[PDB]
Amino acid sequence: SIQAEEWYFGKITRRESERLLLNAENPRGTFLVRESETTKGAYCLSVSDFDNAKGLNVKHYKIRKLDSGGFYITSRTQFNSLQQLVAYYSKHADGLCHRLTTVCPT
Ligand SMILES: *C(=O)c1ccccc1OP(=O)(O)OCC1CCCCC1
Repeated sequence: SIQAEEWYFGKITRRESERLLLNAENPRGTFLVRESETTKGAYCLSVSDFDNAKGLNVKHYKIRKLDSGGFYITSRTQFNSLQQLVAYYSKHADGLCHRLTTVCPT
């Protein structure tokens, strides 16, 4: 299901997510979800941002999944699925560097 998602890159490193997201063609909010390098059972949402200060850059947010079922970056805002979390952050920037816009091209 999660593996079925085109934005789910699975087991790729933080550096690789950065290589992919640092493409000059990527607008703010370009993103992907991957496994956390060191936190078992956790995912990482990698997102491109851009400003005149830093230019094109990348941020990483940890996504936790409870056995109790919920998915979240902040425990205050949980979802019944990773798909629903992605859909929510595609509408709300909240504390992220930018709302999610486009799936990172390979
Ligand atoms: C996502 O998993 C994440 C969130 C914030 C900052 C960095 C990451 O990417 P990661 O795969 O390097 O970090 C998750 C792992 C490795 C680094 C320390 C935290 C656990």
